[PDB]
Formats: sequence, C-alpha cells, structure tokens
Amino acid sequence: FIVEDDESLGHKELKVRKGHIAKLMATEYQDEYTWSSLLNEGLVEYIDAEEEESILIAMQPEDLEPVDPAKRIRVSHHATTFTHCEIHPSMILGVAASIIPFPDHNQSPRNTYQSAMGKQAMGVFLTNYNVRMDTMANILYYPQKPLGTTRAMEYLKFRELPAGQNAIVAIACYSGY
Amino acid sequence: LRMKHGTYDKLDDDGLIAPGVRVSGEDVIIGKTTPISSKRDASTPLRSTENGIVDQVLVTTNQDGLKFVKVRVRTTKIPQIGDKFASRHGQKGTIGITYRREDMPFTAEGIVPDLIINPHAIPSRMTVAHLIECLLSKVAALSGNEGDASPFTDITVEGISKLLREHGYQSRGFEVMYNGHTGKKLMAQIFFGPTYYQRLRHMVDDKIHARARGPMQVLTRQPVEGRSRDGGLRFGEMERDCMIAHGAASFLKERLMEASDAFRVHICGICGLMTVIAKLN
Amino acid sequence: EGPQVKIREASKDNVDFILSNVDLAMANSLRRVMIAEIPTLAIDSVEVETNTTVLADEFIAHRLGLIPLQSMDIEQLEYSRDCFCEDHCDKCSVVLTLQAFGESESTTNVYSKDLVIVSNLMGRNIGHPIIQDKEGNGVLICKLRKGQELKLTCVAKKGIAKEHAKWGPAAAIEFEYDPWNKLKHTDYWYEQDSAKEWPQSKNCEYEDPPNEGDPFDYKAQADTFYMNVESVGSIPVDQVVVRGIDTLQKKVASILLALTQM
Amino acid sequence: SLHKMSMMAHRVKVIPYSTFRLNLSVTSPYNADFDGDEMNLHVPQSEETRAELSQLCAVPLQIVSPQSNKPCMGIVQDTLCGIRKLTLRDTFIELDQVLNMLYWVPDWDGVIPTPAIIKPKPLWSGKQILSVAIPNGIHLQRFDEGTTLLSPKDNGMLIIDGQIIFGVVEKKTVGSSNGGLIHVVTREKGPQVCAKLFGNIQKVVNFWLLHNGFSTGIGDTIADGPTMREITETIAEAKKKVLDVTKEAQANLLTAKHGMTLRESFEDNVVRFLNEARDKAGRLAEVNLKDLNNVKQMVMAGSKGSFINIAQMSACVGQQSVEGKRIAFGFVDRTLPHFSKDDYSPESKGFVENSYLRGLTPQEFFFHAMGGREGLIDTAVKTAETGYIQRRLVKALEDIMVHYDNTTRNSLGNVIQFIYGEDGMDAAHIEKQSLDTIGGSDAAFEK
Amino acid sequence: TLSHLRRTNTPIGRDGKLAKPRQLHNTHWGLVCPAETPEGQACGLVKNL
Amino acid sequence: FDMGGYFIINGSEKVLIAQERSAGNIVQVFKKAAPSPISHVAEIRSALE
Amino acid sequence: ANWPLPVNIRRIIQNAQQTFHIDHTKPSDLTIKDIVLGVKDLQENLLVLRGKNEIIQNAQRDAVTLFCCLLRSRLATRRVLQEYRLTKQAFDWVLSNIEAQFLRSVVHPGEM
Amino acid sequence: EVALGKTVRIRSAGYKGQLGIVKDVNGDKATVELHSKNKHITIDKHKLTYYNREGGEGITYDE
Amino acid sequence: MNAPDRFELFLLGEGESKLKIDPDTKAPNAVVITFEKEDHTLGNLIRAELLNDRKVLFAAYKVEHPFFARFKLRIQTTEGYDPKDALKNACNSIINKLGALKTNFETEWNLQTL
Amino acid sequence: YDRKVPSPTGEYVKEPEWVLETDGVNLSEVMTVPGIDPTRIYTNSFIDIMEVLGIE
Amino acid sequence: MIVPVRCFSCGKVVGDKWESYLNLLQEDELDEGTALSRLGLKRYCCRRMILTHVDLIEKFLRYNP
Amino acid sequence: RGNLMGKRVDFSARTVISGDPNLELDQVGVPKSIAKTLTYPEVVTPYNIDRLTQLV
Amino acid sequence: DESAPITAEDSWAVISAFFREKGLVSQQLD
Amino acid sequence: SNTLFDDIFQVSEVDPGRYNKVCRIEAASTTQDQCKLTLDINVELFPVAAQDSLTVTIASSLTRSWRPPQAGDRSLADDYDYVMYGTAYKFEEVSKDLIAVYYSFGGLLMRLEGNYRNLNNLKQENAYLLIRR
RNA sequence: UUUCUGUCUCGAACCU
Ligand SMILES: [Mg+2]
Ligand SMILES: [Zn+2]
Ligand SMILES: [Zn+2]
Ligand SMILES: [Zn+2]
Repeated sequence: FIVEDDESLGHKELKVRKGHIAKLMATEYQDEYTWSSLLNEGLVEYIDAEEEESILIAMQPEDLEPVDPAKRIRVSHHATTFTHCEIHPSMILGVAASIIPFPDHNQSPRNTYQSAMGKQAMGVFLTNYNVRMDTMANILYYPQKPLGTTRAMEYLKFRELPAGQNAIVAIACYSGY
Repeated sequence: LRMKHGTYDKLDDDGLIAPGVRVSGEDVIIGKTTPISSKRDASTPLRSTENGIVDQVLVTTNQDGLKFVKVRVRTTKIPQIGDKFASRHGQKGTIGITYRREDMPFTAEGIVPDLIINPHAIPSRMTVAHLIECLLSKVAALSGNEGDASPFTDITVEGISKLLREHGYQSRGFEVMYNGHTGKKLMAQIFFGPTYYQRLRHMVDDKIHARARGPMQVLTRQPVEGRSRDGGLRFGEMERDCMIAHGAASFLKERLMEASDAFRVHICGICGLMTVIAKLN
Repeated sequence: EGPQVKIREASKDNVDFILSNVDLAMANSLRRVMIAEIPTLAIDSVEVETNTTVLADEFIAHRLGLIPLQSMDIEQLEYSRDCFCEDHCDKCSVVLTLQAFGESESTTNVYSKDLVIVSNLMGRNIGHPIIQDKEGNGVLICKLRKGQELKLTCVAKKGIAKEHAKWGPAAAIEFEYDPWNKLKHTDYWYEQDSAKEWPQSKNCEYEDPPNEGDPFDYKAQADTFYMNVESVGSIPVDQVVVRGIDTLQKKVASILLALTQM
Repeated sequence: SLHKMSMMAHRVKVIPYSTFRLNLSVTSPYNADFDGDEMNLHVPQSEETRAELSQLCAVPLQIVSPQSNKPCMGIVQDTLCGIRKLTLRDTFIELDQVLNMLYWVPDWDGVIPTPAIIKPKPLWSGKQILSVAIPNGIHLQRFDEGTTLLSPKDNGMLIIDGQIIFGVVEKKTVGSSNGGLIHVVTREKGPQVCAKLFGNIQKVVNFWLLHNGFSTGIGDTIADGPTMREITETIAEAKKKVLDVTKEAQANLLTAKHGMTLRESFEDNVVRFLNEARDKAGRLAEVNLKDLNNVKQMVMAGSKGSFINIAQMSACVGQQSVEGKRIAFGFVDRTLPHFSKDDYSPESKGFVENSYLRGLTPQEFFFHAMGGREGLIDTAVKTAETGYIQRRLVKALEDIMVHYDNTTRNSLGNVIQFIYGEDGMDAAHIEKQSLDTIGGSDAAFEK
Repeated sequence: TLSHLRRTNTPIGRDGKLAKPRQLHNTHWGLVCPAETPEGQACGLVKNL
Repeated sequence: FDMGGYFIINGSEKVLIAQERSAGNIVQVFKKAAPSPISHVAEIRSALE
Repeated sequence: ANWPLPVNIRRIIQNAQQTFHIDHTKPSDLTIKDIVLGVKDLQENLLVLRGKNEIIQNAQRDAVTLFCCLLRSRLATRRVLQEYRLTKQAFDWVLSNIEAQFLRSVVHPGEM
Repeated sequence: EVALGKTVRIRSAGYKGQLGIVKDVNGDKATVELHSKNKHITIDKHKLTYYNREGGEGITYDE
Repeated sequence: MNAPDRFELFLLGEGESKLKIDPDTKAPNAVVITFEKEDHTLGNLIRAELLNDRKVLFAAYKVEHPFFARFKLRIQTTEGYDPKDALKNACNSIINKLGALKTNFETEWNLQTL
Repeated sequence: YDRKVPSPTGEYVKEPEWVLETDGVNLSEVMTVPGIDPTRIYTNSFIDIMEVLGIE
Repeated sequence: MIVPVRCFSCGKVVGDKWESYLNLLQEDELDEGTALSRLGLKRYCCRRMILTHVDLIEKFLRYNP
Repeated sequence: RGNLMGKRVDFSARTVISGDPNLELDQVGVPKSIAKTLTYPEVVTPYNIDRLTQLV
Repeated sequence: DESAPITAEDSWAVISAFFREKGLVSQQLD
Repeated sequence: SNTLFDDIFQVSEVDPGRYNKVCRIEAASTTQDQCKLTLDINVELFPVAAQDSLTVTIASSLTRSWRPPQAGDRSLADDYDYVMYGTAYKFEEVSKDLIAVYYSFGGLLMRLEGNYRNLNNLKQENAYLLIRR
C-alpha cells in the first residue's frame, strides 16, 4: 500500500479506504474492481528488492501511522515519514510455511522442517486421481481441514484439498513407548 | 522362452491381467513376448515388495503406433508402528505401539486419545505453536467455529484460555485422565486436545529390506544396488573402523570375504602373478 | 447385597449410573469387557459383483463394516469359527445385499436402508441395519450417478471388538470417581489456586464436599464410581451393560473350568 | 558410525512386526532417536564370528566408554524423569503398586521390603521400592552444592548396600556420569549385572510412570503476572542501559576497549547487556515457576531442556546472532525496510523482545529465521568438516596398536609410545580419584 | 505441487562452499520465504518465493 | 485445482525452476583477499537483453 | 587433586568395610609392620611390564609411580588405623582386591 | 499339481471364508496369497474348498 | 506385510493351554500362572480380589510385552493354603459379585420405566 | 589471572598475577625481553613453540 | 471423501448425521456449534469429526464417468 | 575406497527403529520377515540333530 | 464513510483480490 | 528386640521443607536440655504442629519377608500413633560428649543428638521409630 | 520330470 496524506488532516494514511474494500468485496460476491484497478488507481504499488532501498515501510496498516500485559507490543513510531506499508506481514511466508499455525510461536528450524515435511504429507493431490495414471499416488481416506487454520489457507485452497487428519493428541508419558 | 518363475495364470488370453484380478510379489502384470532371431518373454513383473489389486488398465497407440499399455494397481496402506507421522510444528515421529481403546488412558468424559506424544518433544524443540494449536483446536471444537490460527493475529493465549474456561474445561488445556489398565486416576494431569497430524511418505513397508545370497553385480560380483533390485547392504569405511576398534578380526574377514565375494586365485611362486592356467578338471 | 446400582438418567442409547461398594479394579474390568468383549454383528466379508462408483472396493468395504447392525440375538447366532457348515450357513452369519443403481440426474445417495437381508434369520432380530437418524435414511455409504452401478453381497459374522473396533457396541463409557480430592488420587496443576482453576465435575454435587479441618482420610478407597455408557445402537444400553457382565462372568468361569480340567 | 560404540552386538528376539525394536538406553551411544531413523543388522555366519561378537563387542561390555572413562549409555529419557519423581522425598506408594513394581524387578530377592511407614497404613518410599533393583554391595556418595548428611533439599546422593539412603535421582546419578551409579555398578558387579540393572530400573520406573502420568503444556510455559511485569521491567532497564551506552558512543565519550575498536567495543557492550537481560528474565521465570511445572521437572531431572530453554520458553528469546554478531545492516545502514537508517537499537539489531509463548513481531520473526538458518547451515557444514577430520584421523591412526610389550607401534613397528598412555592402563578402567597428599596445608598433612 | 511451481534454484554447487550464499540476506524479506527450504546439501540455495 | 504452469513431456509433468543469477548491466565492486595479487575488481555482466 | 587413576581405592575400602561388618569400637589386630610390609608387597606385585633388569624396572616403576603415590596416600598407617578400622584379614582382602583390579585395569594389548 | 493357481476358500483357520490363490505347494501344506490381505499363509491343502474360475459351486479336494 | 495376526489376540493357539501353573523356587509357597490370551482386564481384577483375601501374602499380575496376548500372575500364600485354591476362591468371589451386580442392574432398570 | 600457588603454610592459594596476552606470533624475540619470565611464556602456535623450544 | 462412518476416537456413529448437519447449516442458518450440539454431539472428538469434514466425494463424483 | 576399504555384503538387513522398554539392554527385536530371510549356517552335530531335523 | 481509515482485518480482501486475478502460478504463466 | 531409646520431645519448629506431604520437625527434649531431634514426618498421615509434645521411641522388634498383620489381634507395638522403619547409616561425635545418630526411614531423615544415653543405638537395618501424640 | 533372472550411466528429489 502507498502511504500519502492526500488530505488536510496532516497525518499520513494509506491510499486504500473502506469504500475501496467494500467495492472489492462486492465484486467478490457478484462473481468491476480487481487488483488491476487497484494498481491503476494507485492504491497498491509494486516494490522490488532494489527499490526497497529507499522506502520506509509501515508494519501495521493502521497502528504505526498515527495495555493488556499479554497483548502485542510494537516499537514506537518515531518516524512520521512512512511511504508504504505491508498489506499483511504473514505474506512474507511461502506456500508451505503459511500452512503452519503460529509460526512466530514456533522455533524457526521447526518451521523449516515443517515446510519440508508438508510437501511429503499425505492428502488429495488432485480431484482427478481416478483418471491420472501417476507413477506413485497417495490418497488419504478421510482428509480433514485442520481446526487451526491460517487465513492464507483459503488462497492456498488447503481446506478444499487438505492433507492430514485431526487426532486427539495427549502430551502424555504413558507406556514408555 | 525365458519366462519368470512368478505366476502367469493371472493373465488372460488378451495379455493383460483381466482387471479385477489382483497380484503380488512377482506376478506378471503385462504379458509381452519379444521375437528372437522362437520368441522369449519380456513381461514386466510386479514389484517384489509391493502388492495389491489392479484398479485400472489402459491400452492405446503411442505416437509411432506401437501399442502402449498402462496398468494401475491399488492398495490400502494402514498406519503401522514403523509408519512416520508429523504435526505442523516439526514434531515428527514413527509410531511406537498400537494400543486399543481399553489400554488407552481416558478422560473424565470418556474421550480417548487417538495419539499420545511424549512430552520430551516440547522443551528441546521450543515448540509452543503445537501447544497453542492444541488449545485453539479444543476451543474450536468446543465452540464449533474455526479458530483463526494465522501468524500475527491479535489473538493471545490468555484469550484462548478464557474461551476454553468458558466452555467448561481448563483454561490451560490440561484435563484429568484415568489409566486404561486399572482406572487409577493419573497422579499427574495430561495436556489434551485435537491437533492436526500428517502421514508422511516414509513408512517401514517401503523402507524394510533384508538379503541372503541374492543377485550379484556383473562386474565385481558384489551385491547389486537397492531394495527394488533385491540389493544388498554395504560395510562403509566408518563401520570398518568400528570393527577394527572392536578387534573382531574374524568378523571383518568373514564379512569382507565369505559374505561379500570370495575368489580363488592361483598364483606362481616365481612371479607371484595371476597368470596360472589352472585346469582343475 | 454387594455391588449397588443407582441409575440416574436412562435413554435409548445412553445410561448414566453410580456403582457403589465395588473395587476400582472390578469397575474397570467391567468397563473393559463392555468396550472390548461384548460380541456384536458387523459386516465382515464384502463381495463386489459390479462396482463403478468413484470409490475403491476397499474403501466401500471398510465403510460398510463400520455400519452398525442389529445384534440383539447375537448370543443365538453361533460363532463363524465354531460353525462347521458348508456354503455359509445362516446359523453362522447373516447375508445382506446392496444394489444401488442411480437413476436420477442428481446424485443418488446410498444409505443403510438399502441393504436387504437375504439369509434366513429364523425369527432372530439380528442383522437389521440400525437406523438411528431422525429422518430415517440411515448411515451414508456412498453416492452415485445415473450411470454408476454398485452391486455387492455382504456376510456379517459374529465378532468382538478385540478383532476390530467395528464390533464395539459402546461408543463412549464415561468414568469418574471421587470428584473431589477426598482420596488424593491426583495432584491438581495450578498457578494460583487449584479450586479456582479446575472446573467442578457434574458429579461433585453427589458427594459431600471436603472439609479443610479434618485431615486426609488414610483408609478411604475408590468407591461411588460414576459411569455413563453410550451405545453405538447395535445393542441397547440394557444389553450393553448386561452382556458386558455376561462376558466377564463367562470368561472368569472359563478360567475356573480350565483349572478344574487341568 | 561416528564412534566406537555405534556398532554393538545384540541378542535377537524374534518379534512379530515390521520394525526393529531396541532397548531405549542404547540410543545414546548410537545417537538414535526413533524419528524415522533406520538401523542396520548384520548376521554372523560362523562360530568364530558369533564368538567374537558375543565376547568382544556386546552392549554389557560396551557400557563403559574408553573415550571419557565414563558410561556412554545411561538412563536418559522419561525413565530419568520418572526415576526423579519416584525418588522425590514425598513420593509414597501403596501396597498395591508396591507389589506390582517389586514384581517388575525380575532380579528381586523375594522378600517384600518393609514399609517406611506401616501403622497409619503400609506405605513404601519411592527410594525404597527403587532400591530392590540396585544389587547389593553398591556404595555411592555424591555431595551437591554443600549437601549435608541431613540434606534439607534432598540433594546429593548416598547409597549403602544397594539401599538409597537419600538423594533424589537425577542425570548426575543414574545418567552418564563418571562417578555415577552405572559406573560403580559396572566396575564392581560387572557388565551382565549392570545390563540387568538397566533393565530392572527401566521396568520399575516405567511402570510407575505409567500408573502416575506426566505431561507438558501451555500452563507449563506461562509465568504469573508479577513475574511477567518484572521481566518487562528488567528488559526495559537493559534497553535504557543500551540507549545510554549508545548516546555516550554517539557523543564519543566511550573509550574503546583494549584490543578492540570503538564499533566493536559498542557492539560487545550491547550484546553483553542484552544477554545479561535475557539471563535475568530467565532467572526470574524459573524462580517463579514451581515443580508442579512439568518443564521445571524436566530440567531438574536433566533428561532434556535447559535454563536457556526455559528463558526462551517464557521470558525472552534474546539477542539473535548471525555470523557470531548482531544482525548486519542489509539494505543501507538498516536491518530491514521498516527501521530508518542508522538504527542501532536492540529491536532493529535482532533483539527479540518477547518469548515464544507470547509471540514474535514480524521483524523479530524474520531475525529469528535468519538466526535459525544460520544455525542450521552451521550444522550442515560442521558435519561435513567433522566427517572429513574424523576420516583423516582414522587413516592416520589406523595401524597403531598396543603390542604385547605394552608398546603402541604402527605397521612398520615404530614405537609411538613406549607405554600405552604413559600407564599401560586400558582407557575404560580409569576413574576420577583424589590424591590427598597434594592438597591441604603442611599442618593437615602432618596430622 | 504449489511449492514446486513456486520454487527457485541457485546455480552454486551443492558441495561444501561458503555459507554466505546459503544464508538469507535481509533483502529476502517478502520475496523468499524465510522458513521454506530443503534440508541437507541444498539448504539455503534452493529458495521458495 | 490444478494450477497449470508445467509441461507435459513424454506424458510426465515437468516444471522449470527459476534460476538465480547476478543481474546484467550493473557495476559490482568486490574486494579480493591478500594472497590474490588482484585487488578491487569491478565486474559488469554486460549483455544485450 | 582429582585426577584420573586406574582403580578406585575408596570403593575397595568401603566394600571391605561393608563385607566385613567392621566394628569401630573393637581395637584393630593389624600391626604397623604388617601394614608397611603389605603395602610394599602390593607395590612390588603391581606389574604392567616385566623384565629382570634395570631399564624395564625403571619403566615399570615409572608407569606405576602415580598410582603408587595414590596408594601410599590412601593406605597410610595413620589413615588405615584412624579413619578406616580394617582388621588384618580385611586388610589382606583389600590388598588382594587392589592387585586384582589393577591387573584387570592393565591395557589388554592388541587393542586398536 | 491341479491345486496350483486356483481360487480357494480356507475352512479351519482364522482366515476362514476368505478367498485365496494357491501360489506354491511344498507338500501337505499349500501356500496361498490371501485374496483379502496382503499376506501369504501356509495351510493344509486338504482343508480348503476350491472354486472354479468364476464363483458358484464349491468343490472339495477330489479333482 | 508381516504385522502380527489379531485373531490370536484372544484365541487359543495350537498346542497351547489357557493356563500354565508352575511352582516358584523363589519364595515359600509361591506359584506362577501364565494366562495365555488374556489382557489386563482379568489381571487387575483377579489380582485385586486375591489382595482382598487375608490369607494371601503376595499377588501381582504382569504383561511382559503388549504384542503377546498373555499376562502372568504370581501368588504367594500362607502355609497349607494351596495358591490354586486361593485363585479358585478369588474367581468364585468375582463371579458372585458379578452375579449380584447383574441382578442389581436388571432390577434397577426394570424399576425405572425408561 | 588467578593462579594456584603454594602458600607459605603449604595450601594452594589463589594468587592474582598480571599477564600480557598478545595477538601476534613471535616467540624467539619476545622470549628475550628483559623483565619477563621466559621459563613460563606460552604461545598458541605449536609450530613456533617447536622451532624455538624443541620437538618436546 | 464421504463423512466417516464412525468417530475415530469414541466410535460414535457420525455418518448418520452429515446431511442433517448440512441441512441445519443451510436451511436453518445456525452456527456451527449450535448445529453440532442440536445434532447431539457432546464430545469434541465427534464434534471435530463432523466439523472438519471436506466433501471431496462431490468433486470426485461429478466428473464424466 | 568404494570396493575394498568399504564394500557390500549379504546376510544383512536395514529398517526403522522404535523404542521398547520391555526389552533387555543387550537384546534387539527383529521382524519375523527379516528373521525368515536372514539365515545362519549351522552344522549338523549329535547335539542339535533333533532340532535341525525339526527345522528342516 | 467511504474515505475512512482502513483496518488490518480488511486488508485480507485486498489479498483475496491479488490471488483472484494472479493466482499462484502467475509468474510461470506470464 | 526391645526399646533402645525413649523420650518426650517438644516440637520447636515445623518446616514444610518445600514438600507437600512431608515436613521436617526440629524438636528438643523436655527433660535433657542437651538432647535434640530433627526428623522428617509424613504430615499427611501424621499431622503435626509447632509446640507439640511427641513421645518418640526406637525399637528393634515388633531375609524376613514382610507380611500384613494377618490378624486384628496380632501382638505388636500398637500403642503408638506413627511407626516408621529405617536403617542407621552414621554415628558422629560432637564436643567429645555428644553423639549424633542418623537414620533414614526410607529417605525420611532423622538426626538424634544426645550424650552417651544413645549408646543402645546400633548400626542395624532393624530399627523402628515409633511416635505417640 | 524341461529352473539360479539382471544392467550401466548422467542427474533430480527426499529421509536420518
Ligand atoms: Mg533421528
Ligand atoms: Zn610365473
Ligand atoms: Zn457357518
Ligand atoms: Zn467422537
């Protein structure tokens, strides 16, 4: 998101507003607005690694522009000269890593091992396994969407084609086995 | 023909295995005969280590018009001890044992766990996300609504616990449990709840192999590579060292001569070369 | 008398009760037989004469075996192994058949109601697929197109849950005792206060609460065992507990008989 | 096969299933984990071969390590935690469970041990029921942080005639320790008796843990509100100290430390202060937490986990190092796009402010990932290096062998050492022992 | 399948070499997933967007 | 759910992986170690794009 | 002080005390001469090398120099009478056990 | 051996009522791959009722 | 491919008896019964009853390995008490208590109209 | 650096002394510098230790 | 593919109630928790066994064959 | 290095490992299948003739 | 109203727009 | 096979000692100002508070397989509220007049300090400690 | 009364 005043209040605020998001959801429900129109109206801009050099980014779309002890804290905004902001920090994660519940709570090597192992998990790889004569296919009997789902799972379409089952785990030291 | 020792009745006159039939071991799946200039067999056998029921068979023409056949075989594969599993937090393990619902521990409400994970997984791996997933998943099943488990949501563990407590349970996910053998209440409580687990490809049915005097290499007359090719094991440099340390010189001699490859070599005393034309007959 | 019962609620598929003056080992072993040893009828051998749905024969077979079957007269049905008959006899098994040819343009569901018993039961109400749902369909098996046949013959045989969980007639057997820490059988995890952080069981109001004054009772033992047996539906909770007692009794009797024989 | 004990002869037990089963206590010398690991079974084909494997290299004979003259293999897993909770002072056991655990020991003499408490009811101490597994004639005496014979904290250890007088059992007793129970049993009674001891102790402790229970969870990581408040206070104080150091540096009133420049001096001061803050937060978290903490029980058992583990568990992950230093300025004088340039604050330079229980801000999570794959890559290269070094050492020392003059000589026969190891004593049989003539004053020596 | 479609390779040899390319620079933010990667000889070289 | 983005070659689905390289047409200055006589190279992989 | 050394004399002594049920009240039947001669005989019988001649006795005395320092540190007369209370027969058992465990502790050559 | 390569049903064992295919016969004991389970089993060939290529009548061991 | 078969989880094997009593040279008047094809379901119950009897000194049941469906009970009794009779009376008391509980449950149900 | 030294009473006592550590390898010339204890000087490079002091 | 016949954990039959769950969700517009509770699942094992199902049989079915 | 220092050999097996506290320390569980394939050549004596004839 | 400040919750609609047009194989396809 | 020591003790201090079911009592005789006791008690089975008078005795009666009492009327030292069993393991001297004896009652420690009136205490496993409130 | 098939070679991906 581009950040620019655009107004007389003086505080720096993003270019995208509730009206724009409403129109986006409206075209969602109808199927008009689209990512292309977002770009054309200049509410979202593409930045590469080299152009990242000379821009100050805001983390939270609202928090850094302008407490419960367990609640999330943030480095204060001593800069009033932000230029862009993240859409959402979760999008730094890739496809396999965004399956994970609470990667920030995980350790990072476990996040890596999961990102390797999820590729090896068992599930429905495609809905046409009856017709494809693949060299080697595995189809879980009863796939299951996890109880704990990341918001990116709907874009990854994991709930539609999940790979794994929900089991009642007991973190218990029962038989020594 | 040079046909194999596996069964051939599974084939019908057409040359396929009459789908519906099933196979195993070294049963032949496609029946092919190559002319020789009467003929010989070139049929592909089924894998020795894998078996099941033929789901489908395809017959077609390829680009060049030579007939091309694609036979697909189905099997059920059930969790076993050696089968490997993993959560979405790096917690991976092979099954140790399979206990029934009777021997399983059990909660006050009669819910028996599907899996027990040793608490040694948790501290070393620092894996709090597994536990927070379990707590959110319990709240998700208790509320019916899916728990937004995204990376940087506003939600915190205190809120999760407050919801879980409102649903008539622990705040912290513990819950009193009873022994499956005797019904003695467990002296310590068990962290418990639903959690998402995956079945990984690495499973013992596919990773088990043993050898005793199978096919040899054509060049060295040492065992050929791999489970698939009735292969064999290897005695690496490090393991040679371990035996050298052990002092089992007889073990090393037996293992590198009699069990691997033994060749009798006549030599001449004057030259000491492998140039002896030995006619033992 | 000795063991005492107090049934608190009863239903078609649930019963909660209290067992009093009985050992914890005895209550547990009763439960264990109730969950494992009670025989039941379930579909065992599936033979497929024509399957053209989108499901494996192995898939539909496992699905079909998990289907509950009426097994009131299971005691009257003799075990398959003990039977010596030929061309499977109706005194060792119940033969069902499922023929589900979809016709409607929409997907035609296949339900527990579609299985029809073909073998001769001889007045034994055994082998009817239990239809517990409100509407009366049954358990969903698989779905079909207009073009998809599904013709199969099932043989359900006597068996216990120790062969396979399909034969379990009881789903959940709630079990609890000493809702308070009167026996000190658990140390309750806490941060500030165990009494605050731990929910009180529903059974806590069926015992006098403890008193902080008097000391821990040395000689108290596990009594007043609050149970709740649920049935999958194959066998009413009457017979779930009653046949459970019967198998435990019969098995201890068989041990006695082995002793006298040797 | 990194080391000598990674290849040991075992007795076959045909067991119907598709997986090798192996006793748990032999996982340490193998470095095995059952996490998909695979292992290798070689069947001897001759009576020589069997005799060599049974008499030379078998697990009971291999218990003691020549490498560090201590037992390579010990009781290090949940059996360690179970044996600690068993030998806790207040752990008392019913007649019922005593009967079963007693009978779990197959070495057991046959006499029921008497209770430590009889009249209010027959109650046996956890230590008493454990002692039936330890054979008779085992004397052990370890003193911890000034343990007294009236050990109030039940620290240390005193075993007489195979009876555990006191002392909760930890790693330092039943694990891999030079002065450990495993060591003294192997050296006194022998390898077969020690292997039986491993079996009996595992069987007893695992039965007890099966009927007792152990777990871990969220509540085992959360600390109370006052502790979290004071942890934030210490972290804030460290941050204020770092800011003051920074300001002094910016005004260059700071003299560079000897042998270090001013940049590296400032960085060393900052990293030290952040490490001190993380350690203080961990200290506060532990001293708050109680043995009802499963995790604190895990660490105090010493089976696994650590203080740095708990501190990162609940208090603060801490300053993250990449290439042995803080997070390098990647773009232009800035660690990430979200900090303005010239930002040397701990948040900008990799300091995670909060724990895994509590969660990471996305900058913190990215710095966490950078440190994490720094660690992973470091192990991935260190294994390759160490493998090459080990192979070279093996090829260098392969031919040396102590010949029957007590001389270690190579294939040519060159005397490397006229006496093996300056003593001629096999490495396994050495133990740590005191020499009383060296210490003490002249008066003490006199008396 | 999605990860393979969105995978990135690096021509640097998989054999033992400097760890600098295997690390992630700070500029990988938002472009390369900080967690997802193979383990072993390819770790840090193969990247997933 | 098949996203596409692959080639069917001899019936086998194949995917091409993005290959990293230094960008062309950029001057890059690198220091060199003491044993090498060269010091301070400037490289540019010039090419008609 | 704590340095690795071949056989645990403290464990041998405690094993002797336990297996003999040593009574601290009873006076000891050991003599000073007997203690000194027994220690010396143990020292001479502690063999790792053997030749009948100078350079190999120097090599042997060298090899067992530290262990014999430990032995004279532990089995001193004042120690064996004050802090331990071993009898004559218990003392002989201790000396025999030290000798046997040392001969166990010798390198078993042909070790790699 | 006529019994080789024929559909069979086992009759006194835990795998009774189960189709199988005779793979090899070592004499007095026929090895059958179970037409249900992915396992080979040895069982005495006299106590197996053999079936024609299609199902139907079950003929005992008299061929 | 070679998982243990599961009909033998409670069915008597060929040439294998349900019970195997043999003496114990290990304490006075102590015997060892191996129950084949049983689980904790009876080990815990028969052992609890045997401990409820006053004239029996030791009673403990055992499952060596979960793979093999067999448990194994050791009983040591006082002098002149055959532990076979001890086990017989434990079983008889078990059957009597079960008959009482069965009758009590049927009575309580038939009382309760539902 | 605190060293263990025999006290006049004869018990080992911690005695703190001053030690000049260095980031250089020149043993032969440094060992000569008056006012040092050349008997005790040490260097992290066994190679220079050999070339100056000998193979042992 | 299809709703499981029985709860994996407790063994309660849950294949009866899949279409009833869908009807309560769609026709009656009840939230997930209320629909499950009214269908009579008290244990969270059964509740997740119905709540987490994915109706993949529909996708596999409504191909051509 | 690939065929002499370390080489291949028969009479061997590889498979997964699982923990087992009900096994003796020096004991190891072997799958029934792996036992069926692997063999030890035992020579016929009077002292094992009966068991070997039974095995055959 | 239409010009009011925006919420981190409502950014997910923008992300949905992204994955609606481009999808997940946009790089290879384009 | 008889009483070896017997005295009254006024429990001067009770320390929960970090444990829940066990506490350490430090007590001093009402008669012999120089005799002292410090003993671990399973307070769950034998509640004890500060300033209580407790009658402690040590006995050596009333191999050797333990058995239950076999009879409600089996004679035994049943005139005591709380009897534990332990083994002596150390006898130290202090001030060349006082001797302190250490016992372990299955890991429950006692130190019993007093002058040579403790001479009857002997290093035998067979040592019951009985307490009457 | 008719049996000891059978492979290499360049890579890729993954497991410990
Ligand atoms: Mg591993
Ligand atoms: Zn010649
Ligand atoms: Zn029949
Ligand atoms: Zn359920």
